[PDB]
Amino acid sequence: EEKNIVRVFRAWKTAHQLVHDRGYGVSQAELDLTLDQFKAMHCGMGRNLDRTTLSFYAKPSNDSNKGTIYIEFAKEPSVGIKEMRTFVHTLGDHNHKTGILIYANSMTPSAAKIIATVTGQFTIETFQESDLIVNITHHELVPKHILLSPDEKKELLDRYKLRETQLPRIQLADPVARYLGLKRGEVVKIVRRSETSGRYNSYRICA
Amino acid sequence: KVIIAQERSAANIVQVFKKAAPSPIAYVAEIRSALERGSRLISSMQIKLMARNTENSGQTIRATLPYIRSDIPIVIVFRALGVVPDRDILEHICYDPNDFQMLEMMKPCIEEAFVIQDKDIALDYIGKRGSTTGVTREKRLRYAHDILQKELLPHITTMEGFETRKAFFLGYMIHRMLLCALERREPDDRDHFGKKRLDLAGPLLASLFRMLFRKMTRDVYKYMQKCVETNREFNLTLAVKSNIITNGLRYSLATGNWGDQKRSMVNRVGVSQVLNRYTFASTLSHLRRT
Amino acid sequence: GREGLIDTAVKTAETGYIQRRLVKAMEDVMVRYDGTVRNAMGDIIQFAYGEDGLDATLVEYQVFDSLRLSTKQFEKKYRIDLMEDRSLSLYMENSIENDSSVQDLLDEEYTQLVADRELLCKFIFPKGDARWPLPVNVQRIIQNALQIFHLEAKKPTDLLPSDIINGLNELIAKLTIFRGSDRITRDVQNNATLLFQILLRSKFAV
Amino acid sequence: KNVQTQIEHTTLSTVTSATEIHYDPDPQDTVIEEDKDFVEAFFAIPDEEVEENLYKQSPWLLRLELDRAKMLDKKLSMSDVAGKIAESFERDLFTIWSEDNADKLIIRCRIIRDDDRKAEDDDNMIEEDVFLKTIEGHMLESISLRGVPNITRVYMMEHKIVRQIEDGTFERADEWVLETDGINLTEAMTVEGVDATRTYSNSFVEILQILGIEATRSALLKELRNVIEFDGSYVNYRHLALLCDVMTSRGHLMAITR
Amino acid sequence: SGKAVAKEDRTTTPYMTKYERARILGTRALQISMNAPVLVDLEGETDPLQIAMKELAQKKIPLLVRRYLPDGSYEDWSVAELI
Repeated sequence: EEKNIVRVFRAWKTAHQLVHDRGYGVSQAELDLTLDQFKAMHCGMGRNLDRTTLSFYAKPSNDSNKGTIYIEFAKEPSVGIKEMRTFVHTLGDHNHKTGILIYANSMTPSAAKIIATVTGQFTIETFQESDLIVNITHHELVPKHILLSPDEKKELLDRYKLRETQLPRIQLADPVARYLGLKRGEVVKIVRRSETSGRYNSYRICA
Repeated sequence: KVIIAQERSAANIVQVFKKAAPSPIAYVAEIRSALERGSRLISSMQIKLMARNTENSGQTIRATLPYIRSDIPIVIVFRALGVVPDRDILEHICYDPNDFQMLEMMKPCIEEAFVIQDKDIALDYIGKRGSTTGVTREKRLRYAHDILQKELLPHITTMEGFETRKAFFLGYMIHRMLLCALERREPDDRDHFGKKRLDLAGPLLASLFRMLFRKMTRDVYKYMQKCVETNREFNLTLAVKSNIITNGLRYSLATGNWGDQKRSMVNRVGVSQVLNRYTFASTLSHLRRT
Repeated sequence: GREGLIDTAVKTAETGYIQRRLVKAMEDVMVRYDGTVRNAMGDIIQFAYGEDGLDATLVEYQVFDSLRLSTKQFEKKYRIDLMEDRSLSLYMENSIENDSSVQDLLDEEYTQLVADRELLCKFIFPKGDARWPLPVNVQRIIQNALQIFHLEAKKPTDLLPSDIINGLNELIAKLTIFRGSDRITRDVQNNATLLFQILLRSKFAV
Repeated sequence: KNVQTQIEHTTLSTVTSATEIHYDPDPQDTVIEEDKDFVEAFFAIPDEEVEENLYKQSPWLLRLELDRAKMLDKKLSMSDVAGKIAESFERDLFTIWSEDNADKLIIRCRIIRDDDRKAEDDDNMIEEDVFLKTIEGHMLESISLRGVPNITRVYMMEHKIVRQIEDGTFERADEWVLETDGINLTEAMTVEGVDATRTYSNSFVEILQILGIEATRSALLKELRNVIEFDGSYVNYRHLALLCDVMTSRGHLMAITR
Repeated sequence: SGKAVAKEDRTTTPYMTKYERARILGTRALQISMNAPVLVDLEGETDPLQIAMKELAQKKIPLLVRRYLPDGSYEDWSVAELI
């Protein structure tokens, strides 16, 4: 019965896990949280009544580059201008590089454009629920991609004397793009569990 | 040259033949029968059923009635023969008891005739040949009657006072259909053969001859008009073109065409192959091809 | 009979249709002098020559002895020590040393550090299979080779454990296919032959 | 089997015979046609609200014969079957089932409203019906149970999977596996089994939308091997490799049509 | 847009390719076939190609190979250089 409650516990194996991966800092405590250890930190009347303040922040270790990300659920279904533009000031108050907002189900067009517009350098990404609540990263068929600093980016275009176009592209709408949060132009090195003979390295950009 | 058989349809079926499922329809009843009297054989039938769009409506059946024009629910045609009153119409299709299941499917069928509703309108909803004509009723009615005596199930009888005979067949046709959607039997098998017929050098040289004589009566008919005007005298072997079928068979049998060198372009390839006298054995196996 | 008699009438045409499809989309590709396969427009599709880097046509499926082996017997094939062992000295002939001073004792556990980082990975990459197609049949260059020179157990090795290990390191680093250095460009090469490599430390380990 | 029957369409597949429409005036009308009736009377006797803020309204009784042909193969009670209907139709319907002690296992579903506001866009005069048949379409198509919308019947076959041991050797862990019969996934790993790290499909279309793009390449390679290998077939990993990279080298799945 | 590459910092493979051998021998063939200055003691042949092959073996044949890179740059190799 209380199925829709337990079903979100997995949104923290799809979230705090979503970090490094990237490069931010999360506690190895928040990664080994069992079924009940989750209900522990969160005090809900029942039983049921959960919600509350589901959504925290985190810091990175890459020192510079800036800045920081903010994980924030809802938990209000269907969203939603009455929860979007109103939950950005918060994002501008503690100052963050960017953050996440999840939902279920569907999101209105209106509350999708009137945002990423004055955002400037920052960014709104991206996911939702009843979708990516299980880390696909952990899949026989999914090789681990790792990001490339802009310095390393210039490497390829020399060693292989190429153009930022002549490389293997990746659609934005790719759960692994969204996952690492690729923006149009960055370049991602992936180490394929190929044969091959060997451990062959492929590279890709965004589009 | 050796004429060679052919295997098209059969006629006079009595043939389920369904399909699916692009899909548009669902359950057909092709008939394409037609005299048969000694040449002619142009005409068809077919009737639909539909059973999609869970929103529209309740699985309703229709008809086509060549060669024009669209879809025409069934009750509309019974009401166009001599059986307008309900109940009696179902008697031709099913037989209670009954067995409402097979009948029920009628509900949606009848609803299509909830406006007929007698004999006037019936014949009315038939104005669509065509190439733009009519004006309007009276004329339309006349065309409807003509159709019922040549198009609507052209075999049986083409007389005048025989519309009560074609009233059951339709019931018989659609009797078959119901047996399949309800899943009471199985769609006839087009594999036959057992049901298809081989058109030897006979029925073949029929449809041609006819397709060359009807021009006779046309080429000469025009001559009379020119004679009666300015001319006259009467007639005589003055016309009757000699080179009409004499030359008009040479290059129609010689090649795979059926009316050359006229416009008749895509007219099914012969059927006319040269003999093939390599080995005696062969010669024979040729006079037996289709 | 008349079924496989029309099913043979198809493969006669269709088979041809599907053929042209591929061609009409792959003519584009070819291997550029850089050691990479690229599109008409230059858009690159592979960074090797086929991930391997080698010509399909010169290759022989081969076998990794060092894989489907019990750790218990693994040690009984490669590992060596002075712990109540020293059985090789019976072969060191002619010339033992004996044992000289350190160094040797140390080379022996360093070889296995890497022959061992290879036993664990794979697996961690390959399911369970062992037979895979590599370039240059090694299992054969050694026989025939024990035909050319022969010498049976009766003749012990005029070699030296400090040679066979140098032997490789000098002749794996001669197997280059991506040139050159050009630092970091030596990486694509170090592991564009990494598989072929674990063979040469498994059939030529001390 | 917990899972075998935990990821199937389900819906109204146990009824298939079926839906009957009986007109019953007073909220205490029946007949039959069998036995039942008694159960209905017992439900009314408990007058725990019969009257309710409304009263006696629902002259459109509809019955449902649940086949015990699918009641055994799929762990389903009768209070569940009709326990989730009113979780998508408010209170427009009132279900009354019986215990498993019955011989037909039937469940009613009435409709009450009036004096309701009524309306709007679209009048209804002659005669309380259509609006009904329409409702059925949704009822029979919704939808309780671990029914992964779209996922039809499933199967289970022993797949000789090879594993490793702490020893060194490898072993053939003959584990069971389910063989889907159509889309889709996504809501398919959300299951308790399941297994997310290893679930697979035959529609690359989808694998690109729900895994990686790199993932989907491996999918091709695998799905082409399975086309030309069984049996005894000229395989080269190289050329297979190349076809794949060409397909998934520009993002989207570039097809190779004539 | 060429660029030319340093005869000192050459990248490509020191060995002569399956295809090149085939093109060189093809090229000198035509040359000699066209009465040309043959660069090795004539063994006593007749075949403008079987002769060119006598040359190749002794790496005493002119012609060089410009290997265009994707960049647009190139490299020049001498038959005596190659392998």
